[PDB]
Amino acid sequence: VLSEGEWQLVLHVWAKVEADVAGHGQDILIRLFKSHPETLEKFDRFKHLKTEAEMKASEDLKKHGVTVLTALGAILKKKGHHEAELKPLAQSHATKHKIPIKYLEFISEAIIHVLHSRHPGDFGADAQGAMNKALELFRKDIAAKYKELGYQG
Ligand code: HEM
Repeated sequence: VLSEGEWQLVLHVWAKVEADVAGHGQDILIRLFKSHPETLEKFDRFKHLKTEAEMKASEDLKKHGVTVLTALGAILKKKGHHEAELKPLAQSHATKHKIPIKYLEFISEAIIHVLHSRHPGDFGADAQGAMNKALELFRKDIAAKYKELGYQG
């Protein structure tokens, strides 16, 4: 469970992200795909992209980055009271998109890295640890739903 002070660190940096949701979403998905190419293969929508320049030029990838970060921002702003938001996300990601929990760890690392690059003054070690806790809580709660449905592994 995050403390109130931890949540404030998380949402303080997240308010900075929302100034350029689309740029963040591009950086995050590109980092994910580059660092963990098995993740790109899960997207029929994106798997034609073979270079970082092609990824950066894709408007559809930029659009999806906004979809992803909007859903995550809505979860973070619930400060842990996010059951209604995780149900459908866990259901689609386990049963339709077939995304292992480990890949959620990978995108969590990408999010932390890009927040660090873009917001160093609001993403010192305290805020990095708090965002890591928030993303762990996200993964923990999604993993419990995957387990329910027979997909935790
Ligand atoms: C912070 C973590 C994530 C969030 C908040 C998120 C959010 C979303 C949302 C809101 C959608 C559209 C609605 C839906 O299908 O549920 C979506 C679609 C999808 N997501 Fe995620 N996602 C996350 C992580 C991942 C990861 C790590 C992968 C793959 C490695 C992935 C793969 C997909 C795929 C394949 C789709 C469908 C894309 C399409 O063809 O339109 N997601 N995601």
